Amino acid sequence: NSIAIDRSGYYMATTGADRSMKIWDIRNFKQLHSVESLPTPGTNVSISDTGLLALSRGPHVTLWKDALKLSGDSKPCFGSMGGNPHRNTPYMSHLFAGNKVENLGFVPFED
Amino acid sequence: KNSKIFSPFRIIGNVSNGVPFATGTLGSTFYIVTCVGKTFQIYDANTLHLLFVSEKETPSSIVALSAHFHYVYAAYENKVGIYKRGIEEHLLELETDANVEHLCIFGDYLCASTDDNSIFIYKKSDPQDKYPSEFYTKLTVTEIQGGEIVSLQHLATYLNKLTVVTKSNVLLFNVRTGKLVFTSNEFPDQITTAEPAPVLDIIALGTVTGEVIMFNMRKGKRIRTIKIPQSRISSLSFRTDGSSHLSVGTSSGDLIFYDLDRRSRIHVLKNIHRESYGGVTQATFLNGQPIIVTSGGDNSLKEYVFDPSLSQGSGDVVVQPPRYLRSRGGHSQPPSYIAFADSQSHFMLSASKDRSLWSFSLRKDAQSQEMSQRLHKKQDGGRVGGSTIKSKFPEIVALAIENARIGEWENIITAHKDEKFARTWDMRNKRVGRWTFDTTDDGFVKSVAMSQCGNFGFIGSSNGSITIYNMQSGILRKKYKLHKRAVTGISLDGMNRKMVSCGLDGIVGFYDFNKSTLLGKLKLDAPITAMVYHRSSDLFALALDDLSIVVIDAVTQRVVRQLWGHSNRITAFDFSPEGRWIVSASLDSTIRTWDLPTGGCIDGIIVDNVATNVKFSPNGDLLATTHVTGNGICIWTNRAQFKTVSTRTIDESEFARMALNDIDFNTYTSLEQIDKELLTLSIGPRSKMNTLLHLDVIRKRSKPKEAPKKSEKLPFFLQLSGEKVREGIAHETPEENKFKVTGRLGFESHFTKQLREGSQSKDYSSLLATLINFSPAAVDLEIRSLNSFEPFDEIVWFIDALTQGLKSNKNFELYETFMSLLFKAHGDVIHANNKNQDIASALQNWEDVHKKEDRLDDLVKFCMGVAAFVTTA
Amino acid sequence: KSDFKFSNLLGTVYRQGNITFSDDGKQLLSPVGNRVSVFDLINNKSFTFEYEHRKNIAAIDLNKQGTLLISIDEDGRAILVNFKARNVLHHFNFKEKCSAVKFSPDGRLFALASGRFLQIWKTPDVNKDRQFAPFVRHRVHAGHFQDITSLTWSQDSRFILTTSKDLSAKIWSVDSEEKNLAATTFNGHRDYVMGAFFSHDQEKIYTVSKDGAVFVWEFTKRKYSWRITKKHFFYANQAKVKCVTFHPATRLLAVGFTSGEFRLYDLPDFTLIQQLSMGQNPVNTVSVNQTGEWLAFGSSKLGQLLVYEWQSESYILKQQGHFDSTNSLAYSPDGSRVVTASEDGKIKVWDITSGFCLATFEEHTSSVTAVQFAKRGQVMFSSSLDGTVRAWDLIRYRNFRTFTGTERIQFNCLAVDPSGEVVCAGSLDNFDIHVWSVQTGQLLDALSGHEGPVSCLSFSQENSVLASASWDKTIRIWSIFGRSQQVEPIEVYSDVLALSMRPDGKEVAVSTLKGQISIFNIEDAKQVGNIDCRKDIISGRFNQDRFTAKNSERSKFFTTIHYSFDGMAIVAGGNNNSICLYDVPNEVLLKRFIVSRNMALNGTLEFLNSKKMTEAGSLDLIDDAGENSDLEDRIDNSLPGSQRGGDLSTRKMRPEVRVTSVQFSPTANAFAAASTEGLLIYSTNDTILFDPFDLDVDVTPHSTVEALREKQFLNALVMAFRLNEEYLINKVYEAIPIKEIPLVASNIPAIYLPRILKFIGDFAIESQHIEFNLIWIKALLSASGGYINEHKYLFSTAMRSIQRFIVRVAKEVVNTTTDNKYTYRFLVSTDGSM
Amino acid sequence: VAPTALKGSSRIIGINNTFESRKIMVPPHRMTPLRNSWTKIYPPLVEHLKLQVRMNLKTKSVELRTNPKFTTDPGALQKGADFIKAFTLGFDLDDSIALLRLDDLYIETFEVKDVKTLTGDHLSRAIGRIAGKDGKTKFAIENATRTRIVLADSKIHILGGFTHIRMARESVVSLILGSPPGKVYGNLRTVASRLKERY
Repeated sequence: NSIAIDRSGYYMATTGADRSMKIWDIRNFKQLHSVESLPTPGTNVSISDTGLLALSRGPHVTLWKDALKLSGDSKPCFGSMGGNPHRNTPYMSHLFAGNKVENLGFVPFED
Repeated sequence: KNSKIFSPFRIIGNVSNGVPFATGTLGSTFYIVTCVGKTFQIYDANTLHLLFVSEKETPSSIVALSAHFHYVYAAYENKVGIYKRGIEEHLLELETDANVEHLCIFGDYLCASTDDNSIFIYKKSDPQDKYPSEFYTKLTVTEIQGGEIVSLQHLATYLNKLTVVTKSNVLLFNVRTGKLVFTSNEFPDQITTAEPAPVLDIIALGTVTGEVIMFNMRKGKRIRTIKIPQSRISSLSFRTDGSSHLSVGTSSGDLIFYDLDRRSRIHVLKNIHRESYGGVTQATFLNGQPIIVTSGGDNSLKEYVFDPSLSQGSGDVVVQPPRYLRSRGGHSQPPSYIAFADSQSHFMLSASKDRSLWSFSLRKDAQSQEMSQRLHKKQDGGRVGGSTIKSKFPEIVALAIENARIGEWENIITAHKDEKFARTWDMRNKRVGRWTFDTTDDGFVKSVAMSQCGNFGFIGSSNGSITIYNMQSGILRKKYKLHKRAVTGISLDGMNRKMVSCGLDGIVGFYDFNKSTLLGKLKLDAPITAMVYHRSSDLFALALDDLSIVVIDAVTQRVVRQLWGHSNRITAFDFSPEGRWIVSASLDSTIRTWDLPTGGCIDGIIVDNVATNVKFSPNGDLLATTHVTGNGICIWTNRAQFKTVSTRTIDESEFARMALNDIDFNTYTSLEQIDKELLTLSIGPRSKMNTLLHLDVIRKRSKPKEAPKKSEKLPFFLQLSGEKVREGIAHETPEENKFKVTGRLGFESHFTKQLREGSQSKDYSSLLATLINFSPAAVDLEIRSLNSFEPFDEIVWFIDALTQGLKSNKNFELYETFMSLLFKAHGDVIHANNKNQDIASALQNWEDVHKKEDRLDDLVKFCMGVAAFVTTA
Repeated sequence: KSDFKFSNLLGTVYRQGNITFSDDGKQLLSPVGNRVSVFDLINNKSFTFEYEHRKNIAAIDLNKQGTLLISIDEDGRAILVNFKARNVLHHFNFKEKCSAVKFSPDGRLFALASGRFLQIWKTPDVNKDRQFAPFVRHRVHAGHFQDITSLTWSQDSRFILTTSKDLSAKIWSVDSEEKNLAATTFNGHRDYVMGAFFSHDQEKIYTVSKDGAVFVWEFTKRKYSWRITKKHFFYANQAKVKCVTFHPATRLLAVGFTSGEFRLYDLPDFTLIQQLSMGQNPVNTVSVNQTGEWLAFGSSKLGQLLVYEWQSESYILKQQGHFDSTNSLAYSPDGSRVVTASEDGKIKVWDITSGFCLATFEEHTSSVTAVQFAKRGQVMFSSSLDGTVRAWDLIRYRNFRTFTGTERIQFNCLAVDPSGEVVCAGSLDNFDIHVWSVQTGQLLDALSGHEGPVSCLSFSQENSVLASASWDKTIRIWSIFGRSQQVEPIEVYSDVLALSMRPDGKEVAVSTLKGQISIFNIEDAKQVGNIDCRKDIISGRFNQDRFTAKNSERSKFFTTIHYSFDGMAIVAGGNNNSICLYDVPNEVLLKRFIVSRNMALNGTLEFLNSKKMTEAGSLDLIDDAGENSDLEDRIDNSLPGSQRGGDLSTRKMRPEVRVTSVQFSPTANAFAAASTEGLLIYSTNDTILFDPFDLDVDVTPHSTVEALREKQFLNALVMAFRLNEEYLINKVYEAIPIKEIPLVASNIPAIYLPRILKFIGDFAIESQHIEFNLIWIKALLSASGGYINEHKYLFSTAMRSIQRFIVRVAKEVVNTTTDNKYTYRFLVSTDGSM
Repeated sequence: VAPTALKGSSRIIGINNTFESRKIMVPPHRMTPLRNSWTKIYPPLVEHLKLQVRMNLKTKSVELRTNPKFTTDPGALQKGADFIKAFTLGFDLDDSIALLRLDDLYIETFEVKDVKTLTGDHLSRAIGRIAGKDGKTKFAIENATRTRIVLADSKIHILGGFTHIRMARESVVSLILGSPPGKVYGNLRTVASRLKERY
């Protein structure tokens, strides 16, 4: 469905219709993470200059911080089971109640 | 009281009867629940669009309404119903004869207050149950404890406390334990309203002498007092949009807004609702919004909105006054006249004693609108004469509408009470027209009619003159003077040729509108009160003074039917669209349906309230009636539109105590055969003969031009290998010996058994029955499969079977067809062995019968020869 | 008299949506644009419902009991209909694009595919009275991520299979207790899942995708789960699956591809039974009979409908309709059949009762503009813009002659001699009228005198003069037959658009551009009447119009008019949304008929919703073709300026509601109007109206029956007519014994003679009492043969109906009888040996 | 089973095939076809029908017996016996499997002498007329009527549905009795179509 690449050209995030999001290493072409089951297919993905990973699933918009890393603990998670520090829960979320998100774009030099 | 032709559908024009409405929230959205007599309606707060109505009418009028998320609680008599989406989910029946008064729901507790100062508590059986069902306990407040209960309120953050508010003072009950936690100090003035504030522990109390008290329940002391001398509080509500505003509604119809922080009055909205109907019965701020929804007993629901301040700073000081946002409404008093605006059942025109004319929509309530009374500037240029203070036009006694020229010029005429002219209106613009029609004889207008072309308007005066105006230019054209008393009816046929009139003198005038001549005059026994003309059938009925309806044919000017049975004055009546029924309402509280073809009362109803008006939809699907009480219009559905209705006369004596089948259902089924000697075709499609004769050629046409491609590896028995239905001749199973060509016993077809059985019994009636039933492919297959080898028994039997059929003279076209197929398939066999005695005798007997059926040819030839000659020369 | 109701729609058998067979399999329900048409194939009868959506129908279903029909348009607007009573029970707006609706095989529930949600509702009871909210929701399911393509019910009404554009198929349980039984999602398809079905045992689930793959799903060990045990592929080169249906009992899979060819497969083996092609256009819908024997396919582009009996490889039904093409219509002289001329260049003969095309003729290259029968009826003539007039022989269906001008003139109007010996055509570019001899085919002469294009022509049946009109603001009466050639011009205030000739031949009416119908006396050449029609006409605002409908003068006139055969009424239509029926002697509008209520047509609404208007303009005018998923839909083949004469893709503008032709039925009180959607036929057949004639108090249905019991048959019959009740006339008619028919027939009053003859003609055609009806006709003609002659035009339709009964059904019976007599004599008499 | 699952007459006619036991005798000319085809005959009988199967070499006959502890269908013995006879009469094995699989397939058996007492060359011509050159006439009858015919000298065995073999029987008899070839072929065209039609 969507492809996003970071500024450094080192990481790539891809979403598929199989409800899966995969983070890639496009210098060495090694898959880093595979979030196999998403609640719904992700329509868009974007990566900011700081490295925030943004995902949109219909009306939902979810952000993760430090997802683009080789470490296993950095894998995106939606919820920490019992407050496990290693699990990388979403950095921010927002719900557009009745709207389906069309596309995502980070404003270049603004938060 | 149950009709066999009509059933209630709903009530139009009602928004609220005055019971305080209930506001519920689903998510971000809001909805309002209003009471309409014995039913409630749910509106969408954002659009005021009707969403749901209660599925059934309650036995008694609803006294209270409370809504929480999807569920709505409606209290009536001693029972509390729980509704979801307008459908009852559970009915709570209290064990005392006292009627419920107030209703409070917090948490899993449902609190119902009866008129005897008894509070019943119900609780959820399960913590996750949607609504409370189980009866928990009963708390009764005695006169020493406090006065009559004014309302039940629950304050937030209170565990299992119910704040009972009485006229004397406020009481705090613990529902879980059923004990009085606290009693407030007595108040000098009678409390009338209570409302929990958005602040903690504080409830706003409104007294009978214009005092609003911010009572603090925790401290048990007064916090503030607003004074509104010479006013009675009916509603209270706080603003939750971050501005400390308080709205006070009064029985005088005024809504005051205070600023609690500033101790000042923001504004007052004067006469938003009529005092005579209870003023402002309910006024509630929408949670977290600047919108306030107001209601009253005048059948109206309004919304007002606070605009943002116009000052960039000090916005709290510069407060914009509230602005009207949207509203819905209807008549404040029962409608006096109703009519159908169009051929479809979309719109209705209604007029009421409140001096307003409304256009009501059956299809959607939001489309209902009030017809404007703003006047058009006079064409002459002089100033129109009227009082500067604007008032509504008087009550409308009569109305007449046409749609032949809608959008071109005025298409409605109305007659007013004690007024010497008729006003015109325009349906397309929804505004009063620019013409006014005067009687010109110093008499009041009693009758209005319009021609079907929409070019003429007829006005009947109380002094007996009929004036005729043109609707486009409003110029008087003709004036007829025959009646000496009031003209109570005028009508003109569809062709605009013959005009009819009736009056209180009892004469019926027949005029020629084209030539302006008096065709005839008919005098009836009693004064005539009303007229309805049916243009398709040229019949009109007259409601006479002697409690009769007299149906007259305009073409021949003679009474054709006269209807008796009403015990009092006939208020209204109407023709069914097909011209076959008359439904009339009378002052004896009965609606009777009369069948003109037989001239008898086929149905009767007993209405609680006398029906003033009766009107059929031009489609015939709906019947509209208005009653002496109630601001709405009762819509009934015509069950005759989905099933036949018996025209057997209704029992008169039985009806008073409450206060040939083919002819009865207006149908006739043709006989199978009128007479044995008469030739009769088969009862079926006439193409069956042609299909049987030409089966092959029809089928060669049917085949596709190119052969379908198919797989080489195909099951040989695919057609038989079907998981299980097919009833074809192929799918026949044998029913339970030496070999026989036709069929060995136990393995022969059904058809061959019947043929052999018939030959022995000397009767092929059973076989002829199955031949007629056989499909064309099956018939050809059986005849082709007949035994064609000596001694030729089956062919002889088949000829004998067909010969017997021809004797019956029924289904003869098929027996001729079967014989033709026999010659087609076995003609060579018959030709080769024509000398055989068995075949010859069977053939000869067939000829003797077949020779008789040549009379049909003689009839057929004669009719063409004469019919061709008659039509040509 | 003027009580006409919409009866059926000819010319179109399928427009879009899904066609459903009846449970009995004996009726086919086909959406025809804005309405639903029901064809009874065994009885050879058809009818179209009167109710009407505001947009085209998208999905329909009929419950197994056959009592309730639900139809849904493209906006989600639904109408529930009582099938037996043909009345509307309720209107429901589902506020979304409902792709499919299906009744449960029990009938208690029906399901809806509305976007990505599956809605299950409770079926209202047909016996119950109408109420405000008849439907009761049962559940809403939201598991799919994109729109649901279709849904399927299990045979036990316990499970539902839904297929979506998510490349997925999903199963639901109707009962919440059984949710664990079926909560599975089926993945693995590359394209949209077009259909998912259960096997008869319900242990095998088949899914089909648009790419052309069929997956077999089974509950098996790898502990048990649904798995794809087998995968089959349609190796269609580029065609994509367009529709699929499965019959569990016969294990038949019918798949329709976008290339226009369909295949029948046997599952789970995947054996190809048959492969056929209905054309080059996609197969939009496919349906199966309950028995599994008949397969119905429909193609939207050409409006084809096809029922295929795959067992015998025969066509039960094979029809193609017209949209926006019919230019003209003509009734057969007996009224049995109606012919149409279309812009395709094809002439089609339609059976009124059946609703199907009997024959098609494709000789003409260009649009056929007019068609007309000879007085005899055996022969037909048609003119076309290709420059030719062609004569057709219906006995042998040969174009036995073709007439052509010397200078290559397009012909727009036509007229035929009542003797059938001279044919005249007019044109919009020549200003002359060409005349040919039918026997020779030679151009007899070219009539001149018009200063403008000839708009219309008509021969008078008796005096045989020719009346022509033109945009020259004049009418000319030509006495072509006779030793002397005379022309009588009559001036008119404005351009003449249509012309009709009285059956008497003594007057001619013309519709002008001012919106007037003026009647002239031919012999005296003076006006005798005038009808003003501009106010009556309903003209709607087009979406592209920048001016109001009131100020619009696009079509406030009538382009076609026809008389009733009695001579007392005119039916008129034009490029507008009204068919107006006027009464000539009184010059009044008897009734007006709205042609269409379809917002898909352009001229329907006088006022347009201001919400659609924006700063850009109307939202409707924005072209959303690029949204369409298939390349064929996106392609734009429109020529920049075309108005007519091409396929709908060429125009780029919405179809506009208009009536091209109108005529009265020669044999019945009905008229047919060629319009954009099809041939609307309005008839008075129902006759629920109570229209008594000369009643008195003593006349009653009870008194009528009493008269029969007393054997006063003449008094009983006359009293029945005065009531004018069909059931009472029928009851009296069949109770009169044969011996006393001639006595009654001689004594019937002359006033009621037209009524009895009308009843016989309608009754006899479909009745079984052939001999009884012929006896009555013989008695009536013999007794009152002279009276019918003196008034030919009062009895014309009644007489024609009687002749139809005597010729079309009575003759066919004796013809089959008489050949048996001769076949008999030959077999017995001759010598059969060796 | 899936979670969505729903909650002794002899077919052969003209010959008497009849803890229960059935015995069928195999003629010598079917011994070798039985041997090379036996590997496909016992599986369906012992697995699907749950019968006990055996051939007796001493009597050259095949024995079927119902096993009450395993057999469940009361009719299985008769269906298995009717299967075995069809192979015995001369039908191909896959043609014989249809009897086990279907429940409405019946074998019609009769002799030429039953139709007419033909002898010498008259009998031989009758068998020729039924068979035709290269078996064309027999091929046509089987295809039109959707049946399977085995023409063993003067003995004819017709397998198919009831109405189907009823039509094949008439066609064969007309060929025996000498009806013109054209009338038979034309009738074969009609019965072919008329059988497959719904109406």
